[PDB]
This record gives sequence, C-alpha cells and structure tokens, in this order.
Amino acid sequence: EAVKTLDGWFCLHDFRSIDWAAWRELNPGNQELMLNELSHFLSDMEITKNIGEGEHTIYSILGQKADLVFFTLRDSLEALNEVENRFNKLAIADYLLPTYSYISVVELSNYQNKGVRARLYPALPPKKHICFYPMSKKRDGADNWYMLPMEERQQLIRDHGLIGRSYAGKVQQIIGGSIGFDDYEWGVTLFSDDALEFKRIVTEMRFDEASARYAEFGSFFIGNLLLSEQLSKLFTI
Amino acid sequence: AVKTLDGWFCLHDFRSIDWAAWRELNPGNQELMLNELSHFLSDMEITKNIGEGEHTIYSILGQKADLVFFTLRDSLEALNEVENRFNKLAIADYLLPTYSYISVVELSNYLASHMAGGDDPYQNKGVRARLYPALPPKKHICFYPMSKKRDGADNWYMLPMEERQQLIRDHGLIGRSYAGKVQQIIGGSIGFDDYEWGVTLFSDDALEFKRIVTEMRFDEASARYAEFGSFFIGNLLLSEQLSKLFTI
Amino acid sequence: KTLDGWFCLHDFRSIDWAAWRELNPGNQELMLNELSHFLSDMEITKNIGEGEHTIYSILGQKADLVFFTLRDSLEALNEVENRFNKLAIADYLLPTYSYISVVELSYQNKGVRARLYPALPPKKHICFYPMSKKRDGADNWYMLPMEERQQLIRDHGLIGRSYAGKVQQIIGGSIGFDDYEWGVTLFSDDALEFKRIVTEMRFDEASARYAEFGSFFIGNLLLSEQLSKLFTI
Amino acid sequence: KTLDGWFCLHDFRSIDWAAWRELNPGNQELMLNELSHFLSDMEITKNIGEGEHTIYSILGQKADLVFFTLRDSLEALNEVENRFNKLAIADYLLPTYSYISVVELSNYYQNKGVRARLYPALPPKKHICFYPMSKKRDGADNWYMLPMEERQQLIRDHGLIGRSYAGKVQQIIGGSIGFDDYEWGVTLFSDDALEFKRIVTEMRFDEASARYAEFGSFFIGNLLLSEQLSKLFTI
Amino acid sequence: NEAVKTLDGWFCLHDFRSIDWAAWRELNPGNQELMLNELSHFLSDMEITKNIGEGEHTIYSILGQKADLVFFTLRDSLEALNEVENRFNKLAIADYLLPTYSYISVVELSNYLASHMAGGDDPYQNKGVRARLYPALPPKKHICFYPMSKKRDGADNWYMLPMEERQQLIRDHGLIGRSYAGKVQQIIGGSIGFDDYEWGVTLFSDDALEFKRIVTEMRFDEASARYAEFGSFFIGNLLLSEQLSKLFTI
Ligand code: FEC
Ligand code: FEC
Ligand code: FEC
Ligand code: FEC
Ligand code: FEC
Ligand code: NA
Ligand code: NA
Ligand code: NA
Ligand code: NA
Ligand code: NA
Repeated sequence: EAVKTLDGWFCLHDFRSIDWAAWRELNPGNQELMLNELSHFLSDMEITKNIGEGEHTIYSILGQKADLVFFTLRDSLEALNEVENRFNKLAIADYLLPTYSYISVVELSNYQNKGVRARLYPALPPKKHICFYPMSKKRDGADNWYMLPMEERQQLIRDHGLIGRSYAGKVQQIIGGSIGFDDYEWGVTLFSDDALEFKRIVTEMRFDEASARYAEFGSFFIGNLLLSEQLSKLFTI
Repeated sequence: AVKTLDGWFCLHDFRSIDWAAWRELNPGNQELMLNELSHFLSDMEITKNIGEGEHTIYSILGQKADLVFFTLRDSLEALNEVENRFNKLAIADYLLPTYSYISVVELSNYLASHMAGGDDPYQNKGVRARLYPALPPKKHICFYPMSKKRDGADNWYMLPMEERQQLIRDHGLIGRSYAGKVQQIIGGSIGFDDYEWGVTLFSDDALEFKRIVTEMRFDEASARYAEFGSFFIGNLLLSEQLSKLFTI
Repeated sequence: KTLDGWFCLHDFRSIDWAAWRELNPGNQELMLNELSHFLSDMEITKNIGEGEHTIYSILGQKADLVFFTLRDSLEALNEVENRFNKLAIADYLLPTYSYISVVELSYQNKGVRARLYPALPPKKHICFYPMSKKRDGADNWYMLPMEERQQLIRDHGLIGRSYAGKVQQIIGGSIGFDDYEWGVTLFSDDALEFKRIVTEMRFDEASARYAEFGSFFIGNLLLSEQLSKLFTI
Repeated sequence: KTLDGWFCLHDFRSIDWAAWRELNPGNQELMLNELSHFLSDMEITKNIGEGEHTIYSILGQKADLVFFTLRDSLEALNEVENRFNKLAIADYLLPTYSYISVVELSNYYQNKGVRARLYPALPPKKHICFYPMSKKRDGADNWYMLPMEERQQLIRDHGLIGRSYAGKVQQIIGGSIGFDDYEWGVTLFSDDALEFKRIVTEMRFDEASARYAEFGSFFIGNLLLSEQLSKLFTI
Repeated sequence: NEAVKTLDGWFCLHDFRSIDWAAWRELNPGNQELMLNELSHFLSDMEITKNIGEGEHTIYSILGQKADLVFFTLRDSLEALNEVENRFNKLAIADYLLPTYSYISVVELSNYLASHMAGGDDPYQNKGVRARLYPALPPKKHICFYPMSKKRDGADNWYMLPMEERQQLIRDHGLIGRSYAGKVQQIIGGSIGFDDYEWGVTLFSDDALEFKRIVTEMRFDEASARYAEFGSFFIGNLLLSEQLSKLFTI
C-alpha cells in the first residue's frame, strides 16, 4: 500500500529575525568584525557547493516571521548538524534570533540516472523569490489519504502532477520529505522570478482533489534573493 | 479554479510600544527619534505621490497592538526595503512586533470587473483603481485574515465553479448594501501568508464593522465556509495623533 | 439586529513583583499616588454618565488585576488605554490578555439605556469569558433558520431569569472587534453562582450544541483599600 | 447540581536556578526563612480547619514545584496567592501553569462523610497527579445533550472503576465551570505512581471517558516535606 | 471495553535543551572549563548508575531549532529521576542549557500480544521480558523521538473498539515493525497519567532514513492511518564525550 521513496540531500531551512535593537547598540567596528566572520563562513560553504558536496542559499523574508532564511543542503545529518552548530557559534548569530526551522530530505516518490541525481542533489536556481511551507496529508474522517487504495492515490497524484508541469519554466520546486524528521510530512520550497506565480500555482493546486480534500498546510514564508551586496545592505544601519 | 488579477503587495505591520523603555529616554532623544520617523514617513508620502504605493497608520485597541503600519508597494522588493528601513529606525527598537500579514490586492474572476474581450483589464482605469487602491482617511480600520474551509461536507475547494460563483454573488450583494458605509480591501495571500485572504475594512462608524461582518456570517458563503483569524480594530492616526501618542 | 451601547475594554494585567520590589517605598508611593489620580479621573467620567469602570483582583496566574472600562466611543476607550500605559506604575503591570466589545441588546427608553449603558454593580466577584457560536458540520448556528434560533435563545433566557438577584450579566458583542463573537461578564456576591448558571446553561441546547468558549477569569472586587494592600510589599 | 466545598489553587512554578545561584548563601537563607514563616502560617490555617495545602516536586520541564492550596473563600485563596507572590523568594519561582476549582460532589452538609469529602484532608502520599478535563460537545459525541438517565448510567460505570482503586488512589475532583478553562481539575494521590497510569488507562476504555473526555496537560510529582524542600534549593 | 494491561519498567525523561551561545561566549575559557569539568563529573555519576544496572542514559545533538541536545535518562523510580533532573539543573553549565521541551514516560509492554509463555511464571523474572522493560540503550548513530496518542474522534475512536479489534490492529502494526529488525530499535514509553500524550516513541538507527521508512510504512497501516495523533518529531546524532567538547568549543 505504502509509498516508497528515493532520498537525497538532507535539508535545513533556518529562519532568523535580526535583533535590531541589540545590533544597533554594537559599535560599528564590532559589526564589521562579525560580518567579516560571517563572510568567511559563507565562503567556506561556497567551497562545499563548488565541489558538489552540498548547496545553500539565503533569502530575505517579508513580514515579522523572519528577516532571513538560510537554506542549507548536505549529504548527511552529521554534516548538516555541523553547519548548524558552527553557524550558531558565529558572533553574529547572537543577533540572529531563531524563529522557525525545518528539517527534511529531498524526496522522489515512486507514484545514477543523471535525471534523478539532478532531482536528488538539486542545484539551487538563483531566482528572485522563494516560497516555503510545510504540509501533511489529512487523516480526518472520510478525508483520509492514508486509508485510500494505492490506485486511487496514484490517480490523485497524477492529476496533481499535470498542474505542476504546466508551471515548468515559471516555478522550480524542491520537495523535502519529513516523516520521521519534523512536524509535518513534507517541506515545500518554490523558486520563481515572479512571486505571483507562487500564488497562482498554490491556488490552482488547492482546487485539485489531492490538495482540496487531503492537504494540511503550515505557515508560509516568502522572500527575496540575498547575494552579498544585499546582505551587507541588510545589516547596515 | 479561481483566476485573479493582482495589484499592490501589502504589509500590515502591527506594533506594541515599549512604554517602559521609551520612558527611560530623555525628551531630547525622544524628539530626535520622532524626527527620524517623520522623515521616514515623508519619504513614504513621496512614493505615494508618484503612484508607486500607499500607506496609512491606525492606533489599535487592546493589548494585541498599539499601532498598525499598513503599507502597499508595487513589488516585493520594494515592500521588503520599506520593512527593513523601518526596523532600522531608532524608534523601531521601541515598537515591538506583535503580528504581521503579507498579501496582494486581489480581484477574482467569479464576477466580471470589465467588459469581456481582448482588451486587457490592467489598462482599464476602473480596474486599476481597485488593484492599486487609494486609502480613504476613514476614522476606523478593521483587519482580519480568513480562509475557506476544507472540512468534510463543508469544502469550498471541492465545489464546482458555478456553485462558488453563486455563493460569492450572494456575498457581494450584502457587501454592496454597505456602499458609502464600509470600504473593503481584499488581499489574497495563498502562497504568501498563513491564511488565504487578509481583509481590511474602513469606516467612519466602527459599528458598521460589526454590522457587515455579522450580516455576512448568516450568508452561506461565510456561515458554512469561513475560517477566521484574529480581528484588529483601530483609529486613524495622523501626525497630530502621533506625537501626542508618544508624549509620556 | 442588535442595539449597541458603550464600547468595552477588559484589560488583564500581571504585576511584576520582582521589579516592583526593587523600588524604594517613596517611589512606590509616588507611583500609587499617580494611579489614584488616574482612577479618580475615571470616577469623574462615571459620575457624569460618560462611562464606567471597575477593578477586580484575578485568581491564578492568568492575571493579578482586570481593569474593566466602558466608554461612549472607540476614540475615548483608546485614549484611556494609552493614558493608562503612560502611568509610571503601568511599567509594572504586564499585559496578559485583553478583550474589546460593545454592549449589545437584541434608545430614548430608560430600561434600554440601563442595559446599553450599564451601571457596574459593586458585587464581590466577577467572571469573564468570551465565546462564539459554532459553525461545525451539523452544529452550525449561522445556518439555522430564524425561527429555530429564536426558540433556542428564548430557552436560554428563562434560565437567566431564574438567576435574578444572584447573577448580573453584561453581554458585549465583538464580531468585527475581537477574536470571539461575545464577551460575557458576570457579577455576583457568591462565586458559586457563576458555576451554577454556566453549568445550567451548558445543558441547554443553545450552549450544549453551539457554544465555543474561551478562557475563564474569576476575581474579587478591589476598592481603594484593597488596592493599597495589594501593592504593599 | 453539586455540593461545593473548598476553593482550590494549583500553582505550578519553575525555579530560576541561574538567578538563585547569583545570591550569596546568607541572602538565600533569609529568603528561605521567610518562606518558612509563610508555610508555618499556612499550617495554622490547616490546623484550625480553615483550609489545606501541600507541595510536590514536579517531573520534567513544566514545573519544579506545585503548591496546592485549599481555602474556604475565593478571598482567602486570593490573599494566599498575593502574599506568596510578594515573598522575596517568589521572584525565583516563575509561574508556568495554574488552575482554579472548587471541591465538587455531584448528585449523579451536616453529614460527617460529606464534610470529609468537601473539605478534604490531603493524604501524605508519595506521589501526585494533576490534570484538567472537560466533557466533549462534538457532533454525535455530546455529553451535554445526553438525557439525564444515560448520563447517570455512564457516571455509574465510571464510579465502579474508581471504587476498585480504593486504598490505591485517592482522588479530589474540583469543579471549574465558571472558574477556569476546563470543566474539572482532577487531583490523584498514590504511593505507587503506576496506579495513576492504571486508573487513567482503565477509565479511558470506559465509555464515559472514551467517548466524552477531553484532557489537558498532565503533571506528576513527589511529596516535598521540609527535609526535601531545603535540599531542593541547595545548590 | 476490556482495557489494555501493561508491564512497566524504567521511568524515563527526555530532556531537550537549547544552548545559550550568547551567554556562553561571554565566559572566559577558564570558567567554561570548570563548568565542563563539573558536567563530566555529573555524567560519570550517570555512568556509574548505568554500570550497576539501576538506570541508563544517552545524549544526542538535535537538528534544527527545537533543541541543540537531548538528555534521555532512565531510572527505576520517579524519585531517582526527579533527583537526576534537579542535580542537572543545579550544574553551573545548566544555566546555559535552556529548556525547550521534555517528556515523562515509563517503558511499557502491553498485553495485546504475548511477551512470554502463559505458564504461571512471574513475567518480571523472565530475562527476555526484563531486557525490554529495562532496556540497554544501543549506541546507534541517530535517534528519533515523538509522542503520540490514539484518536477518540467520531467513527475513529480507538478506545471504543473491542479488545479483539485493537489486538488485530496492533498485530498488523507489529508485523511492520518486525520487518525493521536490525535496522530500527524502538523503545515505547507509556505516558497515560504522566504526560500530555499517551506514549513517547524513541527510535534508534544507524541510518536516519530508516526512521522515515518505518514511520511512513506504519502510516499506511490502519492502526496509525486511522487512529494515530502525533506530536512533534525530534531527530539527532549520537554525542559522546569527544563530540560534547567540540560542541561547546567556540
Ligand atoms: C507547489 C507544489 C506542491 C505543494 C502544494 C500542495 O500540495 O497544494 C506539491 C506537492 C507535492 C506533494 C505533497 C507530493 C508528494 C505526495 C505523496 O508522495 O503522497 C508531490 C509529488 C509530486 N509532485 Fe508536486 N508534490 N509538483 C510541483 C509542485 C508542487 N508539488 C511541480 C511544479 C511539479 C512538476 C515539476 C516536476 O515534476 O519536476 C510537481 C510534480 C510532482 C510529481 C511528478 C508528477 C508527474 O511526473 O506527473 C510528484 C511525484
Ligand atoms: C467584510 C468582508 C469580508 C470578510 C468577512 C466575511 O467574509 O465573513 C469579505 C470577504 C471576502 C473574501 C474572503 C473574498 C474572496 C473569496 C474568494 O475569492 O474565494 C471576497 C471577495 C469579494 N468581495 Fe468581499 N470578499 N466584499 C465586502 C466586504 C467583505 N468581503 C464588501 C463591503 C463588498 C462590496 C463592494 C462594493 O461596494 O461594491 C465585497 C465584495 C466582494 C467582491 C465583489 C463581488 C461582487 O462584485 O458582487 C469579491 C470578489
Ligand atoms: C451567563 C450568560 C451567557 C454566556 C454563556 C453561554 O451562553 O453559555 C449568556 C449568553 C448570551 C449570548 C451569547 C447571547 C446572544 C446570542 C445571539 O445573539 O446569538 C445572549 C442573549 C441574551 N441573553 Fe444571555 N446571552 N442572559 C443571561 C446570562 C448569560 N447569557 C442572563 C442571566 C439573562 C437573564 C435576563 C435578565 O434578567 O437580564 C440572559 C438573557 C438574555 C437575553 C434576554 C432577551 C433580551 O435581551 O431582551 C438575550 C437576547
Ligand atoms: C481519576 C478520575 C477521574 C478523571 C479521568 C477521566 O475522567 O478519565 C474522574 C472523573 C470524574 C468526573 C469528571 C466526574 C464528574 C463528571 C460529571 O459530574 O459530569 C466524576 C464524578 C464522580 N467520580 Fe470520578 N469523576 N472517581 C474516581 C476517580 C476519577 N474520577 C474514583 C477513584 C472514584 C471512587 C469514588 C469514591 O471515592 O467513593 C470516583 C468516583 C466518582 C463518583 C462517585 C459517586 C458515587 O459514589 O456513586 C462521582 C460522582
Ligand atoms: C516507529 C514505531 C512507532 C510509532 C509510529 C507509528 O506510526 O506508530 C510505534 C508505535 C507504537 C505504539 C504507540 C504502541 C502502543 C499501542 C497501544 O498499546 O495502543 C506500540 C506497541 C507495539 N509496537 Fe510499535 N507501538 N513497534 C515498532 C516501532 C514503532 N511502534 C517496531 C520496530 C516494532 C517491532 C519490534 C520487534 O519485533 O523487535 C514494534 C512492535 C510493537 C509491539 C509488539 C511487541 C510488544 O508486544 O510490545 C507493540 C505492542
Ligand atoms: Na521580515
Ligand atoms: Na492597543
Ligand atoms: Na492572580
Ligand atoms: Na520539573
Ligand atoms: Na539543533
């Protein structure tokens, strides 16, 4: 009955809110020293990316939920844990308050193939916007995904796939499975150069039976790509 | 599935004033920080006057917040830049974040907003007035988010289009009967925030908020399918109300 | 269809004893003096008929105090709240919950005016909770026909009548104003009457099937003397 | 309809060890002495029959301690709470949960057995269990829409289970409709903590709870007398 | 109708902590060392209790913001468990270990299936049963913890089911778990009366993806598909003394 999956990089979505009042009290010398240390940390992460042992990206997040997200991908939970712990021990991380996080593993569902590695070990596209949200499938009375027969689930997933293929080109998706790893069953990351495409695809999916009847959603997070010019501007008072 | 036209990107930024910290400042430094905020708001007025956005400030009743800063911009980048520049104001250390909402001004296709044809609606001046709304200086504001239910037999997203259209039509008739008393901005937020719409109402009589929201609750579109978040009510704040508000 | 009266704020506060204790007694006295001035101001608004207010001490950790204020506009209620938060002593009164509503009755008449603009009875105890009516499957209040709801409300009213002289109720409507649909304030000189009336109503179909309840807060009347004792540390 | 006895406060606290640790031992001793005089005053009220109180240490992070106090009026209970909060040591006792209720006897005052139940002596049992609960009002599972006779039968079967734990678990049922966020506060006392798991599991398979019970958080702990109270606070 | 009966072993604490890096960074290295020395002394005391057979314990570093560390401790009484918790909180270093979540439970073996022959024997004298009630913790690379309860929701009400139907549902769930022998080791802690859910579930594995595999497969089995209500999930990596010293080095 059960889905069987292929699993790739382990993923951390780390959402932080900047403690502006504390940061403002820091002398501008201390601020520069802490950003220099962060900049070294990010150069090391870029090395890991260039040799193909992981990926990462940073977006600034709208609204009060976060000021930024660090999305990091590694080939083991141990390497992910070490990134996280080294990040938290940066001086600047004392000013980066934790507001939400998500742990997942890039997932390919069965519903060395170079076309599989590309999905399992995704290079992150440098699109202007990111959207993240977690979700689960419902187990609620007669709307119970996990009691459906495989044939009916397969039909529902087929229809859902047709919609997303029509957004190829506009929206790039990474689906992280998180059963056993976090509080929902998937973490969904979307990338696009037009944020309205996130609204468009997620709305269209909500009227397809697989989501209309069976999706349960967490919080949504949207943001804008942060390279270094925007990162340094971000922190300048 | 519903199709939408989409206009300005919206931030409702709710803040609570840290009176105890503010009180610790001497009035000289308080004035300096208020001057910096006025300069900030003067810049926001320029953006408004060149047609690139809108903004307004209301004082909020109860402990949920003291103020809301409602800001509208033509891109997420611009909205993000306002937000970040605002948090970096000196006075913002005394404005504690208590809630926020991200949405985009939305016109659905459940009813027609213009004569059908190849003529594209973004060039229709009536449509543009709705997508890029002028904010009216009404005495009061009401904000809340909402979603449509997907709950057993009450599942909005499993209804056929013609049934959703009828439900929306009937909802619209009620709202139309509050013309001249309540003005509404509907921000779509599927993909952007935790509910599916952020609803902003404006009126000179706060009791019209209770009236319309109650009346709609007995209409099937809301009675059967609405799920509501928290409600925020407040009073218009111009400069007079603002420096007054911060005089301790 | 409802008639609407005073706008209401229930403002729950927990006292920051650790910080209060750090103040020398002279500064404590100055802050209490300021608070008494503010409260005498509130009493003046009451005595000219432009509002009401009362203060109860709250049991349990949810709060130490509730300030229940009623005013004739949202602007006036906002000004009171803001002037309150600017008192020096308010820095020691940490906000733990609040509720916004308007007195509701479903205008020249004196018995109506007595309901819409209620005098607050000096009863020993208070009980506050918000509630809404369910929209949940077959238990959907707002999908009922008019005449079915009228019958359900009728029966709930008979119960209330039997508590005349035991419990006095103020019902604030809050659709459009806060997170639930009504704020319910009860006053009695016997706190057990709160339990009795609210239990009795819970077996009546209007509440048994359709009520959704928030948190409950219960308290004891604070006059000037009990206020000074409260803060003596 | 019910009979109602003492008003009850369950007051859960976590100790601020970092701040307590900053105090020199003489000041720590002065604050504990003040708490000792407060508890000896509480013992006078207990000895005269005007209330009761006990203290248990609580397992896990929800609390370090529970102060469970019973008084014959809401005013007396409020006065205990406020005096407690104004103890110097209370700055180090952070409030993490509380519950207000009244000892309850349903019909599903001069009698000596009735009075022993309304105004209960707290047994010095090794362990305590506290949890609040309400009866469901959810579609076909609606306790408050049941006919009186069906409810009487469901309570009867529930009481049969409780009777079989006589001598193992002692229970205090506090009504809280009108007073706190659930409908009852349930306090269990036993010398064997597994009896809590046994009685609560067995009740959960009895229809009255299987269909109709809605539970809040559960707290368990160990009796703290004077001996153990001093060691709790010794760093 | 017929309630489950259980055998119950060690009382358990799952104690999740987040490290207050900002505060820890402000200590000079000499004082950090003293605090880590004291912690090592407390852990060697834990080890002594393990090595005389009166309890167990283990430490994992947790991924994500929910915690940096979990301390999982097992003891033969609630008093001993409470004493360990209180001594831990009074360590100097514990000021830097902020509480983010905890769970209290007791190692549970129910009677849905047999764990030993019904020949009249004391199950607590059966060494196989004892190995389960007083489990030695395996030094597997990864841990997974989550609490869960069984639904009492309309037509999906576990506690209204007949014994023989619950037994069938448990039986089928067990066959799935049996298929993960050698890949996932489970400890089931019962928590009815002790904490906010009905069980705490701890999984150990050298491959974290086996957690995802077993929990996903059980979620398509009726016992969980229809009746499970889950709390939060925590996953982590084994921490021995060496990884502990690295964790706290800035
Ligand atoms: C966005 C978004 C969501 C979450 C929102 C919602 O669920 O409402 C979303 C949700 C899910 C979820 C769960 C699953 C897994 C469900 C399960 O395993 O039971 C899940 C699984 C699949 N998705 Fe999915 N998605 N999705 C896209 C975007 C979104 N998708 C785009 C775009 C494409 C197309 C691009 C591509 O395939 O490379 C796409 C295609 C697939 C295919 C391939 C189908 C096919 O080949 O026909 C599978 C399998
Ligand atoms: C207030 C309020 C709420 C939220 C509370 C509740 O819905 O219970 C409220 C909620 C919503 C929600 C969601 C939606 C989007 C639903 C969807 O796209 O599924 C949503 C969408 C629409 N509303 Fe709405 N509303 N609303 C008014 C006030 C409120 N409205 C007033 C006033 C007018 C009248 C404007 C006028 O004067 O011409 C009005 C009209 C419309 C129209 C135009 C319909 C038509 O043309 O007939 C659309 C589309
Ligand atoms: C207590 C309590 C609650 C909340 C708990 C619950 O509803 O379970 C409570 C709740 C409500 C709620 C909502 C409503 C409005 C519901 C709606 O409009 O849909 C609501 C409305 C009414 N109540 Fe109510 N109550 N209530 C009393 C106490 C409580 N009442 C007592 C006492 C009296 C006795 C009357 C008196 O002597 O003054 C009494 C009477 C009325 C009347 C009488 C008709 C009239 O206003 O002309 C109306 C209408
Ligand atoms: C434990 C526990 C709970 C909460 C957990 C759950 O509900 O699953 C629990 C829950 C409740 C609740 C509510 C009520 C009231 C519900 C209502 O009035 O609607 C409630 C009410 C009663 N209980 Fe109850 N209980 N309970 C015991 C333990 C527990 N009890 C033990 C032990 C005895 C043994 C009695 C004795 O000491 O003489 C016992 C007996 C009674 C009687 C006895 C009446 C009679 O003598 O015929 C009444 C009435
Ligand atoms: C993983 C996981 C979960 C939680 C996730 C979920 O969806 O359930 C999980 C959840 C639970 C829960 C509650 C219960 C208690 C059910 C109840 O008493 O209502 C519960 C109870 C049992 N489990 Fe369970 N599990 N489980 C395994 C893994 C998981 N298990 C593995 C592996 C094995 C295989 C062991 C082996 O053969 O070596 C295994 C077997 C059993 C047996 C059979 C042995 C016995 O009599 O104790 C019982 C009973
Ligand atoms: Na932000
Ligand atoms: Na306010
Ligand atoms: Na209190
Ligand atoms: Na504890
Ligand atoms: Na972590």
